[PDB]
Amino acid sequence: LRNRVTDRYFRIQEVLKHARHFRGRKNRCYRLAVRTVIRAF
Amino acid sequence: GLEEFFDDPKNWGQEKVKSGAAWTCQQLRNKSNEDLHKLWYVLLKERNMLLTLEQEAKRQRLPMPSPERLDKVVDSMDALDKVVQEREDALRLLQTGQERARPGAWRRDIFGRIIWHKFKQWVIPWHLNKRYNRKRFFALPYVDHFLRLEREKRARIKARKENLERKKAKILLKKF
Amino acid sequence: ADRMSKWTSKRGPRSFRGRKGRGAKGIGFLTSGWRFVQIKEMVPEFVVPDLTGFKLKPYVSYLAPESEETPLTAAQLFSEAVAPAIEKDFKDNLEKYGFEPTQEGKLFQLYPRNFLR
Amino acid sequence: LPPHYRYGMSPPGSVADKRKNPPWIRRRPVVVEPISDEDWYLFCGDTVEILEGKDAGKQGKVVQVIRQRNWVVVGGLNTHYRYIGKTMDYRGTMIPSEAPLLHRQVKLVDPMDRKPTEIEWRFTEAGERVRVSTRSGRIIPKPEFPRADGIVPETWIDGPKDTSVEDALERTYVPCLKTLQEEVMEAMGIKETRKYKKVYWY
Amino acid sequence: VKKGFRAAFRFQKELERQRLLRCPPP
Amino acid sequence: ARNVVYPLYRLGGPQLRVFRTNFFIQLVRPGVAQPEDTVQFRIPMEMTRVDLRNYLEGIYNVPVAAVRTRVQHGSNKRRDHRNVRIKKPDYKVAYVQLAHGQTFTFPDLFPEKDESPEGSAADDLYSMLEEERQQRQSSDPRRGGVPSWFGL
Amino acid sequence: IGIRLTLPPPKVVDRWNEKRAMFGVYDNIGILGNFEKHPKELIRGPIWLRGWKGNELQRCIRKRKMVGSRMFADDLHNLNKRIRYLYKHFNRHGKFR
Amino acid sequence: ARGNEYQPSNIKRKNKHGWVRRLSTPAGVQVILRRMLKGRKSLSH
Amino acid sequence: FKTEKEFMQHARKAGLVIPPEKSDRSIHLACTAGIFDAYVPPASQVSIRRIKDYDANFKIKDFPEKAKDIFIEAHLCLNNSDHDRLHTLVTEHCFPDMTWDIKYKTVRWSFVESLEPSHVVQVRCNVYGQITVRMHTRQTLAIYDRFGRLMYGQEDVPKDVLEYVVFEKQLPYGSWRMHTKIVPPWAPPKQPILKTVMIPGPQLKPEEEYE
Amino acid sequence: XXXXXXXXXXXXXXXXXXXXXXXXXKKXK
RNA sequence: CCUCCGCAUAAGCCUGCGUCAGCAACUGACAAUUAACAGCCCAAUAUCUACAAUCAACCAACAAGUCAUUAUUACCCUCACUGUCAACCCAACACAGGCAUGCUCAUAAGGAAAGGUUAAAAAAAGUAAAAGGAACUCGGCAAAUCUUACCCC
RNA sequence: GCUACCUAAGAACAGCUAAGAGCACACCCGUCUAUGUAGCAAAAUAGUGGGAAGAUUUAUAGGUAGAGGCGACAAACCUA
RNA sequence: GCUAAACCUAGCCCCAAACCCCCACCUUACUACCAAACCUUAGCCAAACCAUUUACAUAAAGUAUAGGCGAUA
Ligand SMILES: [Mg+2]
Ligand SMILES: [Mg+2]
Ligand SMILES: [Mg+2]
Ligand SMILES: [Mg+2]
Ligand SMILES: [Mg+2]
Ligand SMILES: [Mg+2]
Ligand SMILES: [Mg+2]
Ligand SMILES: [Mg+2]
Ligand SMILES: [Mg+2]
Ligand SMILES: [Mg+2]
Ligand SMILES: [Mg+2]
Ligand SMILES: [Mg+2]
Ligand SMILES: [Mg+2]
Ligand SMILES: [Mg+2]
Ligand SMILES: [Mg+2]
Ligand SMILES: [Mg+2]
Ligand SMILES: [Mg+2]
Repeated sequence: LRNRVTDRYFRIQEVLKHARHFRGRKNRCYRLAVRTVIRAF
Repeated sequence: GLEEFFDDPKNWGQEKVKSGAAWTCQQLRNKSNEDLHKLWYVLLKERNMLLTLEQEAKRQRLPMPSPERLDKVVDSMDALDKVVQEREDALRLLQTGQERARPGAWRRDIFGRIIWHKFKQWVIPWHLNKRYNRKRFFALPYVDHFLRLEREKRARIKARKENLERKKAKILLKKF
Repeated sequence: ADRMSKWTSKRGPRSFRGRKGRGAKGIGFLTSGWRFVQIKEMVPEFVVPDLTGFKLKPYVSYLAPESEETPLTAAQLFSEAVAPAIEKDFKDNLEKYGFEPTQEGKLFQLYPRNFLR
Repeated sequence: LPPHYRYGMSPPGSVADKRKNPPWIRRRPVVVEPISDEDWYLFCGDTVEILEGKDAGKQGKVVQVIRQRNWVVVGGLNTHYRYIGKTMDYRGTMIPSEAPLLHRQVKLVDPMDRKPTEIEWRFTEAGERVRVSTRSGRIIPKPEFPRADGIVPETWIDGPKDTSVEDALERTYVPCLKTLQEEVMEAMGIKETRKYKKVYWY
Repeated sequence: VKKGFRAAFRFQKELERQRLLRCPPP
Repeated sequence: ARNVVYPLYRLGGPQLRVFRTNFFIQLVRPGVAQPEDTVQFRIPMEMTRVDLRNYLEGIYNVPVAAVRTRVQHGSNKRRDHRNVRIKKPDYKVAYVQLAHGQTFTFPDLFPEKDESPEGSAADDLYSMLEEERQQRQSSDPRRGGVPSWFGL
Repeated sequence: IGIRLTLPPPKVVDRWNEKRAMFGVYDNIGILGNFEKHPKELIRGPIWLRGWKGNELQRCIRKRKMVGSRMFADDLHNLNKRIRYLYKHFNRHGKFR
Repeated sequence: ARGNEYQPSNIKRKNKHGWVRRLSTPAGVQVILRRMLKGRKSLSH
Repeated sequence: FKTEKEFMQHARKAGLVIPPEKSDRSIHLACTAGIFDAYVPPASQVSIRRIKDYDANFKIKDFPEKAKDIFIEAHLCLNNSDHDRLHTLVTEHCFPDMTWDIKYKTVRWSFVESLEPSHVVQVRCNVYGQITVRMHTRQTLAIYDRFGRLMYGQEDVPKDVLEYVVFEKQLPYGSWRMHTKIVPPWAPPKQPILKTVMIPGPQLKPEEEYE
Repeated sequence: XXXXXXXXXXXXXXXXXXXXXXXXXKKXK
């Protein structure tokens, strides 16, 4: 793979920091947390 | 007698046996052929003694008293089997000029690869040897694809190894 | 169904285990009624020499000198064994000096090897 | 020993080495600099002088050389401390174990200077290849390591299964055109009147 | 081992911030 | 001899002779109970029982009266980290019966403990490791963890 | 969590390497050397694409016609399959006609 | 009912996929040549 | 197990043969296991001349002012846990005896000035010299815990202590380092500890009875 | 007077199998 | 208390519950099955061989059957080799499956259905039942008893 | 090496009544029912059954191979 | 604070240059030894089905030509 993504931890953490006060699995798992952060926004 | 299969009773259970050196090949060329024949059976009986002890060592769960003198008997037995062959291989050059003791021919089996065919002894000549004539020593035309594919496998293997040597040899001038 | 194991004399039915043996060389032949006739001359007799009065122990003491290894060739053998008889019989039919021209009449033939080991 | 094996202090057949290098370890190889055979100049027994690290400037003597990693282990020096002898309720006793030193980390020492130098394998009419220092044109010898095995060469008395030197040199060889099969069969005293019959070879 | 410097430099400075949220200095 | 090509025998030819024997031998201890005349050897695979009869009448001058051989299957059920089998080799076993009513027992090679006791002062090193077994200086229970180095 | 906990070993880079310091020399060998050579007789690579640029179907068709006679047999069969694939892709498939 | 289609025999295993039968036809010598080009440990039964 | 001997026996039962392997290199030692002749506290003139050939400059009448300074400056390596400096001032036989029990606890040893000028009692003798020196000093000692509550002794009051301090030199770069510390049997018992101790009784199985 | 002991190792293997689907119902309708 | 198992051979498998060591046969080291049984046979060339078997004798068959030499020539050595283990194979398993033959045809051999409890429902396997007796149900299916008669194909 | 058929040379079939005969074992098959349904099992188990001196069943080796084989036609069977 | 996480070098790819390689073993391979090879590729696919047909240095040139004169060659 010529160039792959190294910055992906910091893209997860822009969406997970807005979800830190949620309930259940929507604060930890990014795929559920991105749909709730959008809906919260 | 059977006591020649073990060493002296003053040597059972010592864990160090003072032994001499193994014979090197230069000392054995100065001995004659009746005098190397008897040195074989002295070295044969000293080998058979050590092979019992190495088995009784494993059986008694114990380490050997000295396993380094079985290195000195194998390396002196083959040194005797080298000097007999060096006179057999030289006497054949003077008498017949052949470089090998067993006859043989370069042949090419069914798979197309070139092999050395070591000859065997028979009582009937080869054209009425029923089993020998089934063993066929030529390659038909359908083999030439696999000869080219085997050739390109070794050419890939060699082009992999020679290229990997230069890739390690420029790393040497990066650390040093 | 197991192929990486060696195909050995233990591994077939009854009639496979009779034919295939170990590497043990044949000693005679079989005849009618499965009677084995052991041939006395196919069995190898060891010519063992007598080792009394023999002053060559199996090791070498470490007080020995070191030499260099010069192996025996067909020139060194000739320069020792057959060359000096030539100079004693040139300065005065090669079968006189030691040529054995053809060897279908020998017991111990050097090509092909008649003899054991 | 596998390819890309990792040499260390314990020799590669040992009990401690089998634990460290089992036949499934695949670690990154160390990159040594390729010194040829004639370019190595430190042997078991040379009095060498450390430069880098602890024992700075102190001269010691080489007791082992692991040439497969360009390694010289200087006697008593460049040491750390470890314990030996385990029972489950013991406290400890130190032994000063030695750590190895690279060949760029040690220098040879003249007999008439006690001082560091380098080595260039100069050519003399007295010796075919020998250590001559770079600061003084002096033959440095190759010192005596004890022996490769246990020998103690000059002090060696032989047991009952060793040939004397008078018998391992006794040239009884008579160069002749006879086989050992043929030479024994006149000396072992056998008659073989039967003649061999021609077999084929194919 | 993905190559590159900049994400490893960001992550090194964002672990130092976590070292101060766990071990803040006097 | 093994791994050599034997000459062929035709009717009325000479006698076959080994001069320098290839196959070496080892005499083992019986692991089950045998009679007092039965010696047990470890033959190699390429040796017959007529060959073993001549090996001991010839090289060792032994009155052998009967030989019985069997081939022992060495095990092929033990594996590595690559899950490749490791073959313990086959070996042939002899059973020599000694003539004249001779009797053989296997000797006690390595007699269990010989001199007086086990070990001391092996090298300077073992006396460096044995005299702290005399001088461990174990703790007093009335001290309770306090180090016994300081004179206070 | 694939991000490295230590920062990687440093990249030293020799800007005055012999390759970099003399990069570009004789790129203008034609226009001020009386046109005895072209600048494409400096390019060093595979014999089929010296002084020649093309897409992957033009490249494999040209590599086959120039060097296919001495190509390895399992490597040639991949080339004829690749030309037969890139023919079908470039001539039959796509958004634009 | 099913599953034990394999009923082992050595006179059947050797007569069908043995080295002698693999060489007995030119269609099956290219079997053996395909096994050495892959690098197989065992080219026949 | 319990001994090095039982491992050689549990190997012989289990069948793990460990063969002795030769090495040219051995373990290079620079002390001894113990005292040479344990001087018993309440005629060694050749040994002083067995020092001067391997040392070439050795005056005893200046020595226990130097040997006292190894003593108190190897002991300040305990207050700070400088394990680097203690190896140059104390020997490898003595080093585990004065650092193993003090691990994970803070010592507060301190030297207030002596009572008598320290002197030698006996001197003895690859070759190891040994100088048994008597110091009669006054030291202060407080050992703490991991948690740093006081576990031994006051930190202020200096007590008077009698020491027999054996020294050692390897006879080229070697120096004199403390080798051991012979506690005599007629000596008084030390300071009693802070906590109180239960010494446990014999653990009876159901088939033993306590008499 | 503190040291190391004898040696140790490990062991592991894994395999799978395959199947089908059959003997269902609810015909023509 | 079970026993429809068992013990051998064959085929298959290939050291796979022997010694020492390390729910509550695996690894390392050592050891072993020994030929008389069973495999592994045959010097040529001619010419030989109508009449089964079945207790083979009567009686009866049709489907017409497993069993053999002689002549002249050549021949002198002799007991080698190989299988011999196990709680085992084929079914991905330490699988309620499959698997030829000889004997034992109830054992002289081989084994253990219950980890401990409690004594619900539903469910599975069984045994008993008042009075009735196919009223059940598509159908006497199942179980319980032993039987008639008549069709279609 | 399953199976469909064939070839060579083998094997097996108690007891009872009296011949592709009847009762009935071993053996071969798989009628009906229940359990099972990621099961003991990728077709089993328990009972109940059909045949069991024959167009029988069966071990061993050989044969026929996919535009084909083989088939007491079920468009069956030819390694789930 | 468990499980884990981290890693950098085994090796590889592409090119250039150069044309590369004791014993037993076709019988049941790994078994010491007895009376004869040559012979058109088809098809997918494309033609929107399919039935003739459908590719297997530079420049002249996608030119002349070929073609259910069409896909295309
Ligand atoms: Mg046998
Ligand atoms: Mg079958
Ligand atoms: Mg299954
Ligand atoms: Mg019983
Ligand atoms: Mg139970
Ligand atoms: Mg229960
Ligand atoms: Mg209920
Ligand atoms: Mg009722
Ligand atoms: Mg009704
Ligand atoms: Mg109703
Ligand atoms: Mg019913
Ligand atoms: Mg009937
Ligand atoms: Mg049905
Ligand atoms: Mg019936
Ligand atoms: Mg129909
Ligand atoms: Mg139909
Ligand atoms: Mg189309």
